[PDB]
Amino acid sequence: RKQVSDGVAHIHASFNNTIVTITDRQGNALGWATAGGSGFRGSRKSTPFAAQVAAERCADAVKEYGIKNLEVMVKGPGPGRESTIRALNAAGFRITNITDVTPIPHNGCRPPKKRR
Amino acid sequence: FCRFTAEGVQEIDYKDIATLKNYITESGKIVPSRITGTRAKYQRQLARAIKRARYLSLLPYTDRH
Amino acid sequence: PRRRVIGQRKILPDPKFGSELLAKFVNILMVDGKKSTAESIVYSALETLAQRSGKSELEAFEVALENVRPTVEVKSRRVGGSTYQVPVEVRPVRRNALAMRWIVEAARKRGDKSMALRLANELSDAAENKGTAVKKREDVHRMAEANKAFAHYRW
Amino acid sequence: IKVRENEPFDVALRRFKRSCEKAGVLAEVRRREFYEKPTTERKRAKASAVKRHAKKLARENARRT
Amino acid sequence: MQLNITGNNVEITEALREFVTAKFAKLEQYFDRINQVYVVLKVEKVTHTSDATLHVDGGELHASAEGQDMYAAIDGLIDKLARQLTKHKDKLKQH
RNA sequence: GCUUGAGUCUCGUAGAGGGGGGUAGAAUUCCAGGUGUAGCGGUGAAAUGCGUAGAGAUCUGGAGGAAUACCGGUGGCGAAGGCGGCCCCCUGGACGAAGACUGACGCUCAGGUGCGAAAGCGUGGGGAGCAAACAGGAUUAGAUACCCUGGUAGUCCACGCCGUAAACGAUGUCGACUUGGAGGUUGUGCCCUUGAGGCGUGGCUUCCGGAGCUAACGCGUUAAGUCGACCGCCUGGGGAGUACGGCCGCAAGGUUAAAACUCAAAUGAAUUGACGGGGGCCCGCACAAGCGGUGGAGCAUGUGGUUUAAUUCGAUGCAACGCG
Repeated sequence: RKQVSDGVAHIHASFNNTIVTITDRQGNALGWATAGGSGFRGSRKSTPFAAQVAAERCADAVKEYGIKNLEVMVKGPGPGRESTIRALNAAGFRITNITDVTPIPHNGCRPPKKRR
Repeated sequence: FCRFTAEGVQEIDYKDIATLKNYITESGKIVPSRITGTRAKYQRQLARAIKRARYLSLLPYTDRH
Repeated sequence: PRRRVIGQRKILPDPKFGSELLAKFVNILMVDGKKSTAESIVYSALETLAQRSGKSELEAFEVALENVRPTVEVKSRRVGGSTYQVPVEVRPVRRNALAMRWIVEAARKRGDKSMALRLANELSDAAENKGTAVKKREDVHRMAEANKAFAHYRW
Repeated sequence: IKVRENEPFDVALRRFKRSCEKAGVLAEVRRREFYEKPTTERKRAKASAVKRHAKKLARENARRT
Repeated sequence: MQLNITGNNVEITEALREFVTAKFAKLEQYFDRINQVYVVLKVEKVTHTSDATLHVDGGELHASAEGQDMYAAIDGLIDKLARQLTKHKDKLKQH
């Protein structure tokens, strides 16, 4: 329960799927929703509209916590990543920060081969 | 543009971090000399001052610190 | 076509009522170019609409048409090595013409005895929204709203 | 990268900072070390960059219109 | 697949007819499903020439081959048609 | 003897030149814990795979390996191969300014000697990610491949071996000479450093072009121009850089290097076409948007085939088949 007020809304933004989860300031999660679980499967999982439906399905089931302000973390080069945040300020939230936290290696491990 | 380091005879050291924060971008990355207009000799020793200031925590590697 | 935004020509209106919208409607079910045989069926089908609905005749026709006209239409779009059904919003001059074509193709099946009463039964049932003409409109919207994932426009 | 702007919400002011160097980098770490094709592509790049310098300077003679 | 064998100055035998259909059974399954075939055999004082018109789900394709003794002409005709059938097949896959 | 070639020294300057040791941050993976719940992952679509034994996402902490984002530059250095975080230690060469010094000490080399990407090999470690082989899932007529999910040698370290690459600038080394332009990089001189100014002068380097050269493409002061010194190499295509022999190597193999036979060509550059599942632009009931047909029915008619004593002959993809 705990009725927390300010939270963090992480957005995983892979190419094939967009995952949006909502946590608090401390970092432990509250609820999540994906674009593959919103009824979109296959070619339509990589659509910015499917990231919007994943957002409003995650904007519900956190009414139990009562969030009115949250930060936004985006991670990945996805087709969503900005249509998700438009489905949150329209859902009645105060977006204090929007932050890019995508992982960039300062040249570390070897990626796979280019597919032909 | 021009190089103010070539306007004087000074040396770009890592301890003068007041003049280095206008040479990095808003996320800690080094700004290229094709934007700033620094000479290529002073740009090479500027990055050696950025990299030493990053080791001694006078400048951040990323913005997630 | 490639060239030639075509110079559009006009239609002469209906004699009995001052409308070209119903004159467009009589030209659709006019099979093999027989207009007197076409106009006799539609006049016998809308006087039957008045007694079976209570209203006046011509405005009972479009209230069966706003219940059957669509707002979006889905298309096949060729992109990449495949082709999916992207939805597009309909222009209004096609919107009514796509509606009254759906009425006639439902009127040639749904086989009752005469053609005048075959049209007269579902022009009522378009207003009560249980006929098979409205089930064409709702299953078009069922496919377009399922394909809301394809579009660079948000309206 | 980090926008904590006030007033009316419109990332609009976010994609200015973010579409700067946050997607070209992740799409090129996406796959393949290359180890020698960077070289090829790099060297093809500037042979076409001076193709834009040495032609558009020679294109200011006339335009036939 | 329906064969239609026809000869201009080459009256087709029974051994030649089964030699066509056994060869046209090859370029069958192994390359594409087809609707209807017209085969034309011709002799023009030197050239044993054999034509063929295939009808597929997309369009039509035709090939011709002149040969040595009317058996090598059809053997060169199938290799001309089989390459046009793989080009047409991958034109309709585009994965 | 001489100082102009070559070399020594005195001051500096730039540099991913090399070898050794330390260390930092980002990220991947794994492990542990918290929260949390039905999906994740993947693809053109899909499945294998993972997940209700709690994944994925998210947060904290830890372990370990490899690689050094931005700077990063037709930029720099090195004989070539090659060399990128940062710091120290040892160390090689190049270059410039002003002199001083020895006095042809030079150039090039068959053999020889050393160095020499990647893969591979031996012994001993290490092993995150990637990934031959291999395994499964797809695609397909088939798919032993491309794609997908996994995944072992290998990639890493030390010490040896191998001695090969489209090891390329497809251009041996050295020296001299012969119109220019735009730069990059790195020293330095003078004048008003009086201002990121102006004039010069070196080194390396990139591009474009003159004469001339070249079969043409192109090269063009860093020549493929004009010359000199020496070395390597070539002699029609296949056979064949193969066989045999020698040498070298643990092995893989390297190196040296034929002949029989066979062909009248092989080849280079450019030209005009044609073609491209190359690019741009445009048109046509070509598609789309619609209406009415065919293919299914009986019949009329033409053809193929079969039949017959003859079923006259010609027309055969589109452009023959209600055609002569």
